[PDB]
Amino acid sequence: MGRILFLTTFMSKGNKVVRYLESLHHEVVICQEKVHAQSANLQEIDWIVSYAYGYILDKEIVSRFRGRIINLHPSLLPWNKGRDPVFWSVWDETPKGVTIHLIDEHVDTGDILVQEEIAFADEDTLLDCYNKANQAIEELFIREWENIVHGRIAPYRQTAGGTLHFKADRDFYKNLNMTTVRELLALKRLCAEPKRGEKPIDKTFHQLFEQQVEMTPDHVAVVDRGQSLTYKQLNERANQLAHHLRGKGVKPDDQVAIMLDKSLDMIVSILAVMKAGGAYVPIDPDYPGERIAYMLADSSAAILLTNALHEEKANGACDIIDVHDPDSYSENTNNLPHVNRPDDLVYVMYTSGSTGLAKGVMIEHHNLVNFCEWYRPYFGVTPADKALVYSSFSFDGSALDIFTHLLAGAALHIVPSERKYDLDALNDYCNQEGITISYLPTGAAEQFMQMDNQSFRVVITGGDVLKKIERNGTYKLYNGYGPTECTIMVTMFEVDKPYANIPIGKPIDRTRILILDEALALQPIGVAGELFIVGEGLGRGYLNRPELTAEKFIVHPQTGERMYRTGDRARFLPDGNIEFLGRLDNLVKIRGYRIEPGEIEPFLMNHPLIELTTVLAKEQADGRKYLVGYYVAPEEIPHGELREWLGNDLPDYMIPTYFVHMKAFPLTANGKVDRRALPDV
Ligand SMILES: *P(=O)(O)OCC(C)(C)[C@@H](O)C(=O)NCCC(=O)NCCS[C@@H](CS(=O)(=O)NC[C@H]1O[C@@H](n2cnc3c(N)ncnc32)[C@H](O)[C@@H]1O)[C@H](N)C(C)C
Repeated sequence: MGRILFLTTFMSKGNKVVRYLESLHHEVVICQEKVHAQSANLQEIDWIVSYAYGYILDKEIVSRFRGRIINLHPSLLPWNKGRDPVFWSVWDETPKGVTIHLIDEHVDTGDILVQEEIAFADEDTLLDCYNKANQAIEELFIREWENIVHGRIAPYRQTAGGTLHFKADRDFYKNLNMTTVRELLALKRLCAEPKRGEKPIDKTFHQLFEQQVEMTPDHVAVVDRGQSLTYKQLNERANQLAHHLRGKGVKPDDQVAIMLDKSLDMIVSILAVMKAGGAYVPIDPDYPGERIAYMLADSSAAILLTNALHEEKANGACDIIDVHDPDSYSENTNNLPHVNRPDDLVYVMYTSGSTGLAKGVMIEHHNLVNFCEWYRPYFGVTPADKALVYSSFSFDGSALDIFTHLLAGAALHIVPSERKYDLDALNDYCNQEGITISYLPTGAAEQFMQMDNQSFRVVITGGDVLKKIERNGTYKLYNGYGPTECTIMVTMFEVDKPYANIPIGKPIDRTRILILDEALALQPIGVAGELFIVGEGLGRGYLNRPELTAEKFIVHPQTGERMYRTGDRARFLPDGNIEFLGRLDNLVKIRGYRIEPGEIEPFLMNHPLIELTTVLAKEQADGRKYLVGYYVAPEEIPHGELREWLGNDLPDYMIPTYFVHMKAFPLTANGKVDRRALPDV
């Protein structure tokens, strides 16, 4: 027979516990606001019962009422002390229960008066569990209140250990409390960092390559039409050029431009740059001189490895080292002493720019080794395999063709320029020589599925939305996904049946992929969001673009992990595979090229007769997006004149397929161009 102080924050004042206490003729005072020592109520309180109160009482108040302040906290203390106990008890998968304990100096650390276990079914939502636990602890309080008042119960100190969480710890998970226990723990596995001690990377690529050369020295390494070089021959010739290159001042993180057609000299030059210590800057010779001079200027590359056929195209801007000049090779054929760390730059490839000119993507040796070290065991690549070096060597799809197969002892086959686009002769060569594994761009892959091939066992594809699955061959089709920034690819799917949306697969080694909403919070399984990549595949950033590195390579505020903002939208499927749901941004992947349609606008608008331009992507029935360039000009400009105009500054793949002349552009109510209202032919 006294007075009771009920201190709560979220709970309702019409609770069963409150009504029960008043039924025992106890006058109860409900108070949610902060109480201080000078409060007029503190002198008339006989008992203080708190129940998930959102604040701590001043140490003066807690000591004055020592031995008479109790808290009903619905967790199995010491597990899940403090905030959001039920959620953390489920996420961390700790034992579950409710505990009525004394309040001591710290948060939910006092001795336990009463403790009871509870169980949650898999189908219950986190709200159901929260409610079920709240009901169980209230009934526990109703049965044991008489024992608590009379002090009959013997409090016992908490076990040593436990965890602790604060209010902000849940910000990252605010959108998650609406999911079944099964679905929640399913997301936890898909977003669980691998167990502490995960295999790191200590070696550089050429360290592993030379090791593999000494394992299969007389095995065919590279094949170019009739000629071919073995691993021993390739390793020695590259070492000769590397000694000469190193002797000319090539240092770690230095850039060495390479401008050559696909050939044996290319592979020799590529490895020579690595062994020398620097990173190679591939420059497709089909680029216009404007583009070539730009890459040479922006990149801090003084050395340009090229031939005499294309030497003049550089206009003496760089100290040229002709790959045909015999004095470019030293007598020394031994492997050079390794001077590179896995954190050093291995190459700098150029992709399209977001707002303006393109940015050199810096890829490290720890981003290529991780990819090759996963590729070889997963696909079971062996020296018996012969791989096609098909993709243009300025795109990282060529790094897949070349580097992953060399570490596996396989043989590289440079695709002859004549048979490159005549897939009939390519398939003929592949059936004759026995080409077993190769990566083919989506365009070439679909065309190859029609052939009656029987030699290949693994064809890897990717880069564009695959739609055709039917093929007469017995080879496993593999669909891969990943941006250049995250090293070649990050996910892999084994295609087995038709799908309305062929998934891109599961993450590769040491790669976590997070689906986050606009607020960067985790998305529940089945909820769309931005695909965030975490792990060893992350690059060093963009060359000479630190502002974009900070924007795209962010350190998560709650998690603290370094992640790359891809700008891509994706979702986790229930089975773990990822579904690609397009991209927020202006970009679009057209036949293997990441382009900014707006990055053509300055060149185009710079034309005297051109006032405004907007390049959109339109698909004709079969879903394949192509670019139409609408422009407002007085008179229509000849199609070929614009293609040559863009050809002076842009590569062929950045030249829109169609250009449409218009007298004026349609506008929205807000003044924006009404992109929806533009025609198409
Ligand atoms: P023609 O055009 O004049 O001659 C060209 C031909 C036709 C001969 C062609 O065979 C060729 O030579 N292609 C070489 C060009 C090339 O290799 N480009 C690189 C491909 S993109 C690369 C990484 S990326 O640059 O960052 N772009 C990937 C982004 O696109 C999305 N993506 C990735 N995978 C996708 C699939 N399977 N479907 C749909 N979209 C996909 C992501 O947002 C990526 O950010 C990727 N990684 C490939 C696989 C190397």
